Amino acid sequence: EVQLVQSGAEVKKPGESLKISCKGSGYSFTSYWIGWVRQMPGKGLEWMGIIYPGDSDTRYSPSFQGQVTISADKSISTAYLQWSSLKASDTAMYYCARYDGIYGELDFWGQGTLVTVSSASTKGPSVFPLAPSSKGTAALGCLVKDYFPEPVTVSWNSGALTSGVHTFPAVLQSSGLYSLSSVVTVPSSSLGTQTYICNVNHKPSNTKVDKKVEPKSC
Amino acid sequence: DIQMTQSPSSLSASVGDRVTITCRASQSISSYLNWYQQKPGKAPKLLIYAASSLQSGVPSRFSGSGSGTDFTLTISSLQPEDFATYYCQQSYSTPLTFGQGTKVEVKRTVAAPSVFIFPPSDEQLKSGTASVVCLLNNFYPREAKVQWKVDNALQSGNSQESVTEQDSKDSTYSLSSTLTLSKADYEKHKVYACEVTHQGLSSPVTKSFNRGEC
Repeated sequence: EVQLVQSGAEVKKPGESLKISCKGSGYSFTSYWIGWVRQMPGKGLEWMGIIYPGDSDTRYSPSFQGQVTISADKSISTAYLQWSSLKASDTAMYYCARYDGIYGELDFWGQGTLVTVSSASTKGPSVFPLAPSSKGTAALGCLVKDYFPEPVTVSWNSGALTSGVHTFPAVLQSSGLYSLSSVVTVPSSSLGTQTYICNVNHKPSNTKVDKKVEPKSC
Repeated sequence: DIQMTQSPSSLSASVGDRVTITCRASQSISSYLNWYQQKPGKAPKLLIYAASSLQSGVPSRFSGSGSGTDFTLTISSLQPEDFATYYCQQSYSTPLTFGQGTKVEVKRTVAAPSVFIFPPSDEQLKSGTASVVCLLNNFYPREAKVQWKVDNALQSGNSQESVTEQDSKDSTYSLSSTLTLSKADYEKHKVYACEVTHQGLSSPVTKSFNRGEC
């Protein structure tokens, strides 16, 4: 079958250069145009440009003309998207897609490459308790604060607790660091006996943390 | 050079409902109009090409109609898997352009949030920052308003919030909101309140604590 495979996620700093790739297989790569599509976080799809790998004939969308270079290496069935100087506003998911010339549809898509551009540096999270009451449905949780970059993983009781768990999307703080909460609703009668521990892992900084969450004393 | 306008930007509908999404072009694009489906965390997927032709593999509940400037995607009877974001796209003339997208989410009975508040930890306070967290759990619809109050002063600009994806089992949302203030600011004031407004509540629900309480 037709497949488009894109290179791995990128975390970069402003002013750095970058070239991401897209390899086609299961068809003649030099026979079809390949498009590049930008998707900013929580935003819509934007056409960036297109290339015919047979001869590297290229069209750019006016908004991306002079901003990026689209290229291809047909000897290895690969199309490229590149920046010489990244900006934080380049943060986005980038898709490559095959264009079929008859009706102009994009019929097969790559899995996407996530590019994160920030002046922030790698930093492990601090994990703070969201404590349940010490005096019915109760809520408790963990605040996973001041980390970079995404992602973190959160489990409860090493994966033994999944019911009532909500792990929220992270927010980006003005500091450029992320903050995330993970909560669980439980019976208030379980609070005295049942142990609740959040298991947090942040691979990029190699920071692994277990935080026991319990009612506080006054 | 050709602008695509989708309507609505967001849509709520029950399983088995007829769903219609409209796409309008700034000029006649003949029949060169495509529809894509995008699920959260996944790549867009072609549903319909040339305005009305179904891509192979796509169920017959999906159909498209229209020519010139006006186009509609129809899902005849919604299924759980159809909940996603949908984009139209013209390939009539370069530069090729997408519509802004339409999110289709599951309609269910209105459910009021269960509200919880969390004081900052002593560990965090030692670092010079206080995070106060308010949880709105298992509510519908998505639209909800959190108003932080510190000694009756309404807070603005010093909070951030996020919402979970719609729950696949119960069709609800949950929202987490963090009020962030300095340790010095936190210790100067006493009453911390999270006021929640939502269609499911006849009047706003407030959860509060006095700094020191546990």
